[PDB]
Amino acid sequence: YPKKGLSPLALNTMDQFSSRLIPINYDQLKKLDAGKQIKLETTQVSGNF
Amino acid sequence: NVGYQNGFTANVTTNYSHTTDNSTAVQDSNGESWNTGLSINKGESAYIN
Repeated sequence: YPKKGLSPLALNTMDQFSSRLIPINYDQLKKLDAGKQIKLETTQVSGNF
Repeated sequence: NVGYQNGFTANVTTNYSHTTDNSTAVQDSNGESWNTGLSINKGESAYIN
């Protein structure tokens, strides 16, 4: 969506229109220190043709 | 102060004030005292007949 050779986008920019930040306890931080990783999952999208 | 209310928010306040004061007081007092006491001379303390 940013095309070939651009800058990335933002998530939860501090403005009038946002949502809250997402917190992490000590344990999931330790799991990130270990060998498990984070999966992003798109459940369903919406568009027009 | 900072916080989250309809998104991020922040507030900086300054303040100054100046007070004056004055006062009176009146104090009364009353008291008594007693005192007793003994004296003697060791040597040449007694007379006889």
